[PDB]
Amino acid sequence: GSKPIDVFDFPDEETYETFDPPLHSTAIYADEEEFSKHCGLSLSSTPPG
Amino acid sequence: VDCHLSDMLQQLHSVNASKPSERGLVRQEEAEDPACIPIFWVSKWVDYSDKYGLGYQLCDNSVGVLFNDSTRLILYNDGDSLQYIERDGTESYLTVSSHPNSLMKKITLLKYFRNYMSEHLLKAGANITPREGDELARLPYLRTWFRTRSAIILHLSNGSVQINFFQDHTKLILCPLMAAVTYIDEKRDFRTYRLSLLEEYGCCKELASRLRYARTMVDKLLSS
Amino acid sequence: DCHLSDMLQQLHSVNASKPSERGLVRQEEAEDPACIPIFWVSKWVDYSDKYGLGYQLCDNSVGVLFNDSTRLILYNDGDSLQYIERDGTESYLTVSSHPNSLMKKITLLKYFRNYMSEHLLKAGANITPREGDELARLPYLRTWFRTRSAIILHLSNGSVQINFFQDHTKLILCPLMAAVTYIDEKRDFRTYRLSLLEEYGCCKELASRLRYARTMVDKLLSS
Repeated sequence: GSKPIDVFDFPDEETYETFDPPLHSTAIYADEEEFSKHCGLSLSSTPPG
Repeated sequence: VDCHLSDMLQQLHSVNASKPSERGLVRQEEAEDPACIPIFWVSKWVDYSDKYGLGYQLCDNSVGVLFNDSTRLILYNDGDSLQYIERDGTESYLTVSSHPNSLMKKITLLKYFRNYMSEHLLKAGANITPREGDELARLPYLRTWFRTRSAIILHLSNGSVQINFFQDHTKLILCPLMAAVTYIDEKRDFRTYRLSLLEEYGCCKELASRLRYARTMVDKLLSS
Repeated sequence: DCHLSDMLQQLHSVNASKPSERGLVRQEEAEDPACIPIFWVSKWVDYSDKYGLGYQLCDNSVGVLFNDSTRLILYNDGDSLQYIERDGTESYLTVSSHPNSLMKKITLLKYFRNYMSEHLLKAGANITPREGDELARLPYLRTWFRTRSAIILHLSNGSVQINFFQDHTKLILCPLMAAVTYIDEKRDFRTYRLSLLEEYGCCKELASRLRYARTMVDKLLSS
């Protein structure tokens, strides 16, 4: 790696507030299986029959 | 639209005051005016208001969401064009391919809504064919909505108010610009009437009782 | 690396048999649930512009591969720590008792962990742990890189994991078992013996991911 580890301004509760990773794995909201399930248990318009 | 809801309230008060079902002769067919068929209505919807909000599809296959934070996101029927209406009404136009960073979440949630509706819900009014030039009409968004124990009430930004009854699947689409109402009966048959002609020719108790209920709901829309 | 070379040989053998070009593909005949891996990466955070790459393993331990090529791992007990220096040298400490020189990296680890626990979904959360698996040695992230289509994660036990961004599919390659676990776009988790995919075939989607895997293992060996 060529970029340094930048911990020269490190200590604390607001330092976690400035913690803003630009890229990460799949977020909790992006679970379509769970979304579709809640829709099935929630009120919706008429289904096929 | 406060001015459109006010006209519709007066229109409903008028027809209900004439007691259109309490008449010896009823000629409901003479109150029909096919020229007043609406362009847009809500064909599907999902109440995820516990977490995200209310998702819906319009009859042109466009999709929209009214999020709990009072913003709105509309995905046009091309599948790429997008319109975002902030809480202030501040409109903006973008594309799914643009992949906005501030809208990644809302876009993803809208796709989930779209996918559920397409794979699990029927399209209301699928037997209604589109007239020429309806593609040019400006696309409305859901201004406000609420549900009672018996119905969901959907107020569109073009002034239209739609009421879907849960148990028997009947629906009303009210258009204050034409002073007209479209009724979808239990058999899914579509019929469009002039409200002023219902006063003068009469109608069945099924439609009259729903127009009485509609007036009550329009008053509720105007309260808040 | 001996493990990467073995994996390359396995993938070369399978792909050369063109497993999706069979009259009748019988991929299910290659499934072997006894080869479920013990460890995989269940979340990750790429902060490589400032700090490095934090991750969670499926046993809920966490780790960071810092930009200076050292790694710090917190076990799922939430106190035990393992520090791996640039040359692989390993040392053991705890959150309550640690050299002061590691204080900043420990704090950084907690930020990664708190971020992951409150924002990110756990991949493979459905898979249940077997008995005795908690005795296994904890691997660390040896290296990683990002491409247009995927992130590639190389674990110290020889496993290579590839997560595809577009459709959320994932591969976990285990050279010790000559096996591959595939998590498809519905989050279905299945483990296959590579020798049996070569014999019985596999579908076009998995065959394509396995060609990609081979290109990526070739790249890991290049550098």
